[PDB]
Parts: sequence; structure tokens; C-alpha cells
Amino acid sequence: TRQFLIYNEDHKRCVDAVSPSAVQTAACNQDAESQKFRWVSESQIMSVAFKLCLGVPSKTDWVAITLYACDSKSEFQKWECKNDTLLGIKGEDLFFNYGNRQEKNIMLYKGSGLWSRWKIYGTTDNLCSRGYEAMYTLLGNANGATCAFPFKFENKWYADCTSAGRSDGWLWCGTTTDYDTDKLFGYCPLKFEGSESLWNKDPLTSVSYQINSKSALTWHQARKSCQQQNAELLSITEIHEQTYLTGLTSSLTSGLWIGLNSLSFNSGWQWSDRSPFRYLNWLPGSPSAEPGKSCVSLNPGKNAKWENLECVQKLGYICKKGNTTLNSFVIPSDVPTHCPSQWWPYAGHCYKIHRDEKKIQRDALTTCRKEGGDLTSIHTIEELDFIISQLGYEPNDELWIGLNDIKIQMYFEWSDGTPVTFTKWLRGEPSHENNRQEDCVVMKGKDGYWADRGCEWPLGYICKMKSREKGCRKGWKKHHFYCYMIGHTLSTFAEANQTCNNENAYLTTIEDRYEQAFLTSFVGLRPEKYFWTGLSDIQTKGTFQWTIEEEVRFTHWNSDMPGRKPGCVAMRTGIAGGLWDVLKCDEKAKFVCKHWAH
Repeated sequence: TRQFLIYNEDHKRCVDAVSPSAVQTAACNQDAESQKFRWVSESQIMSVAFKLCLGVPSKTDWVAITLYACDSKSEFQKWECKNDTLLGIKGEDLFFNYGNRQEKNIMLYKGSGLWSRWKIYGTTDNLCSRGYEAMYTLLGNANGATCAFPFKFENKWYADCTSAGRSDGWLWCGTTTDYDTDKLFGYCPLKFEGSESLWNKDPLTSVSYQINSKSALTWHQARKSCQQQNAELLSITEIHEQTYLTGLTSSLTSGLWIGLNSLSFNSGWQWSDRSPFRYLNWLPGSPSAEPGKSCVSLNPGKNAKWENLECVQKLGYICKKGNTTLNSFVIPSDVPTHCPSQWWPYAGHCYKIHRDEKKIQRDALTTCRKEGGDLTSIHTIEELDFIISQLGYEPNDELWIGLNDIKIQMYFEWSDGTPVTFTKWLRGEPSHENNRQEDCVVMKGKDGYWADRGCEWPLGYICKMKSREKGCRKGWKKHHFYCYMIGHTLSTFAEANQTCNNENAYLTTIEDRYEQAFLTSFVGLRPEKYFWTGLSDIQTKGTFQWTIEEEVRFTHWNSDMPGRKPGCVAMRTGIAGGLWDVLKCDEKAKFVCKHWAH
């Protein structure tokens, strides 16, 4: 219930609703309910005191805005922020204005003056900052449908979640505009006395679980229901987790949604909360090869096992609220690098790829231990991208790694005893585990992602052990034909382009998949949040070019980049793995220079 007041600085008077046919301005008051407003849709603004939306008689010049009955299809009630702080009707350039022509009622107007721009009281942001978000109910008889604001309960209009009609303060809402007629309702996912009883808390791991067997949402809807509760769709990472949930869902049979999905087209199966997919528990015949089934459901009737279905089915879902973090692996840039011959260092470990004599996994595991190491374990995306970039890895390689489930089937563990905190499966992997007794994992593909197969095939392997200049300058690491540097002075993009040019270099370009992979490992394990690069749209807004004028034949953009956002590109560290974000060029962050060899 994020209500807000609205006023204009050039007059310092808050909009006040007095009558459904008269909306004026009075003295600003935080307690006067007649001045509170909140969005109820992507465009509809509603009053809290009268439970009525703001609209216009018709999209024409100089008409009085008043309180109308809230209607979803009403084109006259849809608003939109334009340019900066201007507030106008969705479709035309008619604005929310007050002050002109001695009219105490706020008027729709054509003039773009300061009398038509409104901010939120107590802040400096426009009205499109908060906005309406779909709120999915819990339990109830409405199958977890979204709240409908406003709704009529016992001939009274309510604007937010209410405890009326109940004697236990349980907040609830009506999923339809007329509850007295439809009697469809649900409980609001908000903090109230007793809301903790909706979560089941494992006394061991302290992780909390919510089981909504009465709801019936899609996968994308179920994820949004858990996200809005500071949670996420269920992820099962241990045998104890699968066992604890089997007891909770022992009395249920209706299928429930979990976080396991394959929606990412480049990778394989993955959890919604980015947890490592190392524990498998598919039903027989699952996962199926149907191209449309990309979301996994937990079937409590068939012994809590998993099956993949279409992401559009309406089933229950399980939320997972927990604070458990796998590890940090942050290195305050510091690590030893005493590696033997033919081995290469990274983050305190020595790696080596064996392409010479292809052996099976058990012979590869023995050979790595003969040399004082072990089959490689991978814990970060940075460490994975170091292997493909610096170890002479080729796109058509197939190399063994330490991931296996020889001890317990369907439960992958690292051969070197280290915990499994990271997984990157290939498109369509893991698959066909029921066809064999031991599932060993390999590295193949241009991106070096993983795939599980039989353990009885001669292949290359990658060994890894502890720690016990080159063709260029001192503080410059060398990758392939170039040498790169990390500036330690937090500077802007302008200041960064100078320091790189000061050292006869330049902000690093990114030409292929592996130079990006190297740069992903060259930074990303350091506590800094962003690292600059060469891409920017200063030459021509909308088009990106390097600062040394080379062809831009590679793109490593983030989730929602770039498009509308103008600025300077910078790589993101941590779990993102060097993805390109667009930031304001006046922001201060470290950078990476680049220079040719010798």
C-alpha cells in the first residue's frame, strides 16, 4: 500500500479531492486521506478517500478532471508521464494542469508550462516512479488471482488490503470489483500479525517454504508471486531439501510449480534463483523432448518427483524464502601463483589441459592426481571463462571435468571434494541419466558449457591444483596477442580514456568470444561493481563505437541492454560474468586498458 500525495513546487499546494465532480487543491496534509493517491493499473490513478479514478470528460482542451468510476477499458482514465515531470493523457499531449483561469478545479490543458508538472510529496521523482504492480493473493477461493482495486465489500469501497469482516487482522482483498456479488477473494501477501504462519520453516537449514496448493497460476505468474514476497520459486539443491518437501507435500496430489526451467536458450536446465542444478530427481520419461515443455512441476502424488510441462499451465507453486549464500570468492586485489611448468595460474590455482593422449574419466582422474592435482572444479563463471580463454581451449573440444555422481546417482559432486556452487549446462543438458549408472560431465561447445555422458570414452581432461612478466610490461597480464591492465583509481569514463591513453594504450576493445571470456576472468572476482570499456554512444547517440575506431563485431549485452539507455558501457562483475551495462559516463568506476604485445 504505497500511497502518495501530489503537489507542484511552483505553487506548493497538494491536490485535494472534495467531491466526485470537483477536485481542487488545499493545504498539504500527510494525515488528510482526501489527498492520498495510488496507481491501480499501468495508467489509472485512483483517489484513496473516494476510491475513484481520475479521468477526463473527453480528450479535448480545457476540460475539468474529476473522480470517475474506475474502469480498465476507460480510455479517458489512462494517464502517462511524458518528457520529464509532465503528466498527460495516454494518447494526446493534454496535461494535468492547475492554476490558470481562476479555476480551483484541476484542469486538462495543452500548455507545457510548469503548472502541468507534478512530483511526489517528500521526494523528487515523477509519478511514474512507484506505479501499480500485480499483487497475487494467497489461499482463498479465487485460486490466487490478482487483487482488484477498488473492490466492494458489504456496500463499502476499499482501496487497499483490509482486515474488515475478519476477527484476526488477516489482510485480504477481492479479486473482482464486486465481491458482494462474486464472493471471490484471497489473502494479501503482506506483513501482518499471523502472516508468518503461511511459511513452513525447516528447523535445520532455517530456509522457509510456502506451499500454495489452492492457487492455479502460470509459471511466470507463480515466479512473480514469490518475487513480490522477497522470495523466489522453489529450488532443490540437496537430498535433505527434496526429503523435507516430500513430507510437506505428502497429503497433496495437485502438481506444483518449482523454479527449475530451461527458458534460457543458450544454457540448459537451471534454477530460477540461480542455485546450482546439481541434484536431479526426474520422473520416469522426464524430461521429455517436447519443444514446448520448458517449465518443471513437482508432482506430490507421484512421490514428489519432477516433470517438465508447458509454461502456460495453471498449477500450484512453491515459494522458497532463505538467506543461505553459497560463497563469496571475492579476492581483495594478493593470491599466490607458484605454478609448475606447462601449468597456468588463476586465483590461486594452477590449470592445465591435456589434449595429447585421450583417456577415460577414471584414467583422467588418476592422471591428474599422478601430477599432484585433480580433475578441475569450477566455482564461478569467472573461473570457467579463464579455462576457455587462457588454456588453449578450442570450440570443438570435449574435455573431462571433476563433476560426477559416482558416489550417489542423480547427485553430482566435485571429484576434488569442493562444494558444488556453480553449474553451466549446455543446451539440452543434463539428459539421459537413466540410461547409465555413472554420469560423468565434460566441457564442450564454443562457450565451454557442460554436458553429462558416459564415463567410458577416451577424451581430453583438465587438471587443477593449488599454488604451494611475459611479452609486455610489468603490471600487465597477457592474453593471446594483447596485454591488459587494471587501473586502481576509481575514475570517470573521461578520466579513464586519458589514463589508458597516457600509457600509450586505450580502453579495452572486445573483438571475439574469448577475449570477452578472458576479460570476464581478468576482472569480476574483485570487489568493484563495474569496469569500463571502449563502447560508448558519444560520437552518435543510438550507435556504439570504440574509442580507437575498430569494427564492432562482438556484442555481450546484459539482460535489458542497450536500446533506449544512452551512456558509456561498463562490464558487470560477480555473478553476471562481464555482461555489458550502460551507465552514466560521469560515474566513477575502475577500467581496463589494452595494448599490443611487445
